[PDB]
Amino acid sequence: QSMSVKGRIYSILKQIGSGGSSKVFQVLNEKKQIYAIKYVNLEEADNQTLDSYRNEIAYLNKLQQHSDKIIRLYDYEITDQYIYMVMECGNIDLNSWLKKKKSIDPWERKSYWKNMLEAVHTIHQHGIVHSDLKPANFLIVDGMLKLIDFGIANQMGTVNYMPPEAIKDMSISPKSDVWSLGCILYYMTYGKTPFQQIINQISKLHAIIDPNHEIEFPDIPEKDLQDVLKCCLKRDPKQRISIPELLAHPYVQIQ
Ligand SMILES: Cn1cc(-c2c[nH]c(=O)c(N)c2)cn1
Repeated sequence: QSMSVKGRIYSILKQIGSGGSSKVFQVLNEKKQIYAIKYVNLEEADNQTLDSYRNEIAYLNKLQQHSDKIIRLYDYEITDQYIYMVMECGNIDLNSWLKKKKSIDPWERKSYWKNMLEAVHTIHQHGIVHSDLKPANFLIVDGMLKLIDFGIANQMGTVNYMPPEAIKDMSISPKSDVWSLGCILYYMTYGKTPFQQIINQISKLHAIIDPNHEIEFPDIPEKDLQDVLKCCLKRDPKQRISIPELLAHPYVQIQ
């Protein structure tokens, strides 16, 4: 019902999420202000697992100064036992917002799409590739989208956003993140994932790999959006659109 971080006393409002070792809480400070505290319990965590959390914190602290589209981290407490991260509190996650919403206004969709490329572009500049991108790594705060996960540590489980190169890499580049964002935008346009209809997961993996499989892009009034979707969802990483290219596309730029 209460926890301390760097002397500061935060009273727990509710629990948002959990990822086994982790637990996220909606808390309030002394002045009734809202924050979200991530709690990690290192008691049973391994040497490799600890450096993944040590790495994610470092980047999440550095990269905060490089984009308003990356989740704010106000403070943190690290000991051998736990990790207390005091971050900004969002309205709702993108996955929950999309699963709820029936309609998606073109002006909102385009705005969110710009927020994502800005975050994803920031991380790529510091040599980070997320790889596992899903609407859950995004969070609506002050009507603006923000990146919570850098895909470094363990996230607090849909196969609908997997890049083809990843499935074929069983025997990862920035183009892997383009495919995944392409799938989040497609689902923001057509209401469903590109391979969301393929019930069997073994077969769903067969589809993403197979080039003789044609992905559907129904005729939309937003001409540029359909071209964005056709460029992001190119199976060959070499022939796929880049993040600096998407940022200079007519979809993002033309008003
Ligand atoms: C890195 N990380 C940020 C969060 C988080 C921060 N703020 C929130 O509002 C939320 N739902 C989640 C969880 N993990």
